[PDB]
Amino acid sequence: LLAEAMVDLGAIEHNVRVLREHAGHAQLMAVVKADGYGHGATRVAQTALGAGAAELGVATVDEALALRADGITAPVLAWLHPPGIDFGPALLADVQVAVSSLRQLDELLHAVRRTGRTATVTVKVDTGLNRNGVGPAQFPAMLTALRQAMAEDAVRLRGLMSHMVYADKPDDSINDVQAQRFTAFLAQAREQGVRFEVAHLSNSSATMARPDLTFDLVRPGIAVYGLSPVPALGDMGLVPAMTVKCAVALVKSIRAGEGVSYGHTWIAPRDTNLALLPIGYADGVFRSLGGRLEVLINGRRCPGVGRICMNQFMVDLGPPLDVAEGDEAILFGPGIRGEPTAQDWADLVGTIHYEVVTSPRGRITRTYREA
Amino acid sequence: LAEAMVDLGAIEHNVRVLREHAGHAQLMAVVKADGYGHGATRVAQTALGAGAAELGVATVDEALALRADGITAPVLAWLHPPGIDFGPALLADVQVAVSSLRQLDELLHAVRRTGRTATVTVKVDTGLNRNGVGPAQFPAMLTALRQAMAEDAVRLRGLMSHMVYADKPDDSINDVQAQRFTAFLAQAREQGVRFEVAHLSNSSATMARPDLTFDLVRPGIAVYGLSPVPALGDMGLVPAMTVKCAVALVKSIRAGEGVSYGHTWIAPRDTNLALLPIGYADGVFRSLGGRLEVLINGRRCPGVGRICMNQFMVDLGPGPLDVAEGDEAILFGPGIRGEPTAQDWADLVGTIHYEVVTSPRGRITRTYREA
Ligand SMILES: Cc1ncc(COP(=O)(O)O)c(/C=[NH+]/[C@@H]2CONC2=O)c1O
Ligand SMILES: Cc1ncc(COP(=O)(O)O)c(C[NH2+]c2conc2O)c1O
Ligand SMILES: [Ca+2]
Ligand SMILES: [Cl-]
Ligand SMILES: [Cl-]
Repeated sequence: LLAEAMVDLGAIEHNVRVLREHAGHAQLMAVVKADGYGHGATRVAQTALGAGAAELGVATVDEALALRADGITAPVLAWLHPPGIDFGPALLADVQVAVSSLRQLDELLHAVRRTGRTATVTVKVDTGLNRNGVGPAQFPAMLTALRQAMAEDAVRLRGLMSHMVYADKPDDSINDVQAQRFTAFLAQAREQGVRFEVAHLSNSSATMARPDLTFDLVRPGIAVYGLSPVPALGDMGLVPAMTVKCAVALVKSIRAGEGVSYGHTWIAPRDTNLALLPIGYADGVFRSLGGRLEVLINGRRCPGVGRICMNQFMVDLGPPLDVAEGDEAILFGPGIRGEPTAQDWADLVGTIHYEVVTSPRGRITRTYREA
Repeated sequence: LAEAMVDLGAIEHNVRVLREHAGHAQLMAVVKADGYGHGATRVAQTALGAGAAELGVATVDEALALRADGITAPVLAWLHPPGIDFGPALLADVQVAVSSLRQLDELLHAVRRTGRTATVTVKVDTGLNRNGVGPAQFPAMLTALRQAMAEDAVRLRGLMSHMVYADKPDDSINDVQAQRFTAFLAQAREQGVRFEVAHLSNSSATMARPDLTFDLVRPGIAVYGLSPVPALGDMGLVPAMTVKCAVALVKSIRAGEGVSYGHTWIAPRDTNLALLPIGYADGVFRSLGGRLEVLINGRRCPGVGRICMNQFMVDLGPGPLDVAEGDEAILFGPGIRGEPTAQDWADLVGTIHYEVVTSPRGRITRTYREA
């Protein structure tokens, strides 16, 4: 293969088991939206469920229907629904639906009537993120409509959910504030005669660093893939599951003073050897990594030199060579063999590892190492 | 949810513009990287129908996909990993550009196994120093090619090279590369080796340095309507890709309320927001957060707060609400309606429109407007 994103499913399993320890008695909902954060929703889902995950979480019904079509029968919740969505197929596929407005519930209820299928409903309430979540003023009317729907067996009231404002800052008081708001929302449900089976607020960071804020379920995403939910604390006993690597497509000598890639942005101070790596920014190698990233080849860090092109870039191998055409170069991974990490790319680019692992594509073929 | 709508009428227009600038020269439309994100097969079909004579791609794999999709026009591939079996290319009538003596031997080995004449182009280094045959090795290559031609093992179709900095067309390096390219043609003429065609020109050279046009031009970026010399304006081209999405939610917020992760934006005034259900896993670069604008019903609306994995918020302002759920937000396009361009994104995060248009993916479904 020209290049591959190898997902280690034994790393996934290990990370799920680590997360279950932090979750204690709370059930684990593994978040596999965005094609398993670029790792493959179905294969990751299967591994996580086998490692103790109780439920799966995705953004869209389409993501849940994809898992169902691959044979997944475990519970799946979807919480982002565009205007015009037909909830019918979700109901027929035993997909759980989180509603974030009265309009969305009314749309779900029309789908229940059309399909004859009771909806397993979760309500997504806003505790601070201010995105798609029922606002505090609208929550009582939401409870009222849910109770009436429940009283006619049109819905099963499964969940109350919300999402944390900080994905990596557990010490910030907004975490405590959101957990208090969530508790007051649960008290509002009580005064309106409504009980949810379960309530959940916690992402990877809250699960691992704020276990005092854990409700009935936890919803880890980033930590399942092994990426630290609080990078300032280290790897947190997790193992990043994705290793991006590619073959050395060409070894080229150059003389001191010669330029490389478009605009000749880098000149050779000494006679040396370069390796052409046949992936580039169309494959998810951020162009802004040019002249900053390093790759690991046969145990040594080799710096990128010159601009990253659409499907290739060059690294400096130095001046006799221990690298051959066809040898493997590691761009990032868990860091076990001394290679860069997804967090290293995030630091160089000014982003987060979430964006790094959803980047590889095109020439970078996704592959799996079994547990 | 969202789409990258490719206007094939724009493609047709751009190909016509490029043929006008190419004058007598035929056009090889460059459709690598799945048509720079616009769809290699659909763009190739359209470009051929507007008078492109040939197609260019990086890999044989890319060429074989075009062939599998029913493309019968000539296709040239110019980036091959070491140890490739050129058999499949030869059987599928894929032209092969060789960039080293070793690669030519790989090709002639495949000619011997298959019994099919190779239609060969020689890719020569005139200063890019990426791949390409150097002047030191070119005389030996000509001697070998003359011997393969004699036995009909190769048809000597093309000589090619690639410009280092043609988007700075006044730079002398362009003249220098063309003179080196001429020296290669001269070296072949004096050694009694004749190529059917020679081509040096990318989009920039084609549009801005017609004095450097040989027998063919090889435009990629301009076929997609993206300016090959941004500083000169649109150069009479029309960007073919419009990235747009449905407004998923409209909501009011109060002054002092934070939005999105980390509350990195605090509302300075009561205002209305729109939730746009695409994010960095869909190619909306996270670094655009708080910098980009979208167009909704003729008005520019700034992004506010962090861009999330699959959604971000825009500020509709406190004026009369003129946006509804279900309305269309344009992220970038040609600019005909006042929307931002791909170049605008490139300016904002410090890249080039090439990378912008190879980014949209995920929830951003590729769609086509017929000519
Ligand atoms: C409702 C809900 N519950 C749990 C998770 C999982 O959160 P993480 O454990 O931090 O991966 C997410 C994911 N949110 C993505 C991550 O990137 N930006 C986002 O908007 C989520 O929307
Ligand atoms: C041999 C050859 N010939 C023509 C074109 C067309 O280049 P353009 O007209 O600028 O789109 C390209 C593509 N040059 C690149 C731009 O970004 N990454 C690249 O590798 C090419 O490699
Ligand atoms: Ca409308
Ligand atoms: Cl390439
Ligand atoms: Cl989302």
